[PDB]
Amino acid sequence: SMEQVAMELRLTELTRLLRSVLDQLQDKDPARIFAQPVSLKEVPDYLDHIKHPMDFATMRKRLEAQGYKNLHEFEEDFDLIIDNCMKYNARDTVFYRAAVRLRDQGGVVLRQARREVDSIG
Repeated sequence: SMEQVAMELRLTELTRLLRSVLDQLQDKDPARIFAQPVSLKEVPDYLDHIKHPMDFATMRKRLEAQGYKNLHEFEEDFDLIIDNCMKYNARDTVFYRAAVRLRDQGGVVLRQARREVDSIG
């Protein structure tokens, strides 16, 4: 149906916007602390601590399968990256401080992305 096609064009346009949001978010992580999943080989207890691991590469895989239906979903995943790190790591660590900085800087990007998703529909 043409209705299905038009919904598909909307998903694709969201996907394009979310890809640019994602690159912008990731540039706020120049150390690449959140680039890849936490290794179970190197933190074998990780899943006893964190129930829903997230990282930028896993978000990117989801994105390219057009697996985000709206911005809320994408923000949930971004928030998990931050929130996992701030629980697993202590305040005085490079990991925790990198999360704080990503959150603060990413907040600006998301503030305007929410306007762009509303605005362009």
